[PDB]
Amino acid sequence: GLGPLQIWQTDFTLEPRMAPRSWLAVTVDTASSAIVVTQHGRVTSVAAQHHWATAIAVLGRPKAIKTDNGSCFTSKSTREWLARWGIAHTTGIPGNSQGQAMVERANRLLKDKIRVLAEGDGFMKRIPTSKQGELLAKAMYALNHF
Amino acid sequence: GLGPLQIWQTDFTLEPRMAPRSWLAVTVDTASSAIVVTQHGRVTSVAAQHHWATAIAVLGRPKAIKTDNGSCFTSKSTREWLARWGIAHTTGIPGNSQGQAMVERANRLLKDKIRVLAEGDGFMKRIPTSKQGELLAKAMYALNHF
Repeated sequence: GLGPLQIWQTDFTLEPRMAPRSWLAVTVDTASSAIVVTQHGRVTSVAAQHHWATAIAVLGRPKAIKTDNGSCFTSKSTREWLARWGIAHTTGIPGNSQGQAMVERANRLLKDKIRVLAEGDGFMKRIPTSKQGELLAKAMYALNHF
Repeated sequence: GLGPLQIWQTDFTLEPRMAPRSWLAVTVDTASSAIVVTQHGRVTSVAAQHHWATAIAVLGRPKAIKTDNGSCFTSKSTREWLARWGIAHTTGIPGNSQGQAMVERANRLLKDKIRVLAEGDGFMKRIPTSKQGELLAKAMYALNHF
């Protein structure tokens, strides 16, 4: 077809309202603008692979994934994981000055939606650990479906 | 449009290879045949709402959901959760003799795929707790995407 190329942009971003699993892994599929987000306790190579396992289940396997040069994305372990799946990986140009403003915008929209929803439910600070999962799933829903 | 009506079928099914969170909540969206599955430690009203929160995030909100009369689906708590989302709910006819063979077939396909994938990875009995999540996401992927 002449349709979009299946390229994802992935990034992690800190959200203290979701502590203790405050690191949010966010993937924007650039062909559809669909967002996938998962929560993690630490920013490591394995949290990035667990996030991509879930995004693959939800959006299918991409042709390539663009990330920055965080070490969780360029370690040995993460390059071998992406090679086992046959997914090409680029961190773009060095000083590329971000060829990944989609996931950057997605991160701000996501944090804002989480703040609005949680305050609507009366949580002005950290969201109680047991309510976190349904709220994060409600923020993902709101940003993806109309 | 003249397209399918957005109706889901949901059910729980036991999978000891995924112990201790061996209860699998599985939703088949009947318009697309897409499957959503999440893992749980117990079969309760809250595990059913946590599962539907995730399926809503992944497939959008449905118009109705068909389930059997398990108590986790007909309790007060679960009917109020579905009423907060504005999702209609039916358990079909009493002696309906299952107007939900889609999710029933989906359950068998799912368990078979989990067995094949895990044995391909050398796990002939229970899958090690730390490998469970990526394998369940790999089974979901295999049943949804081509």
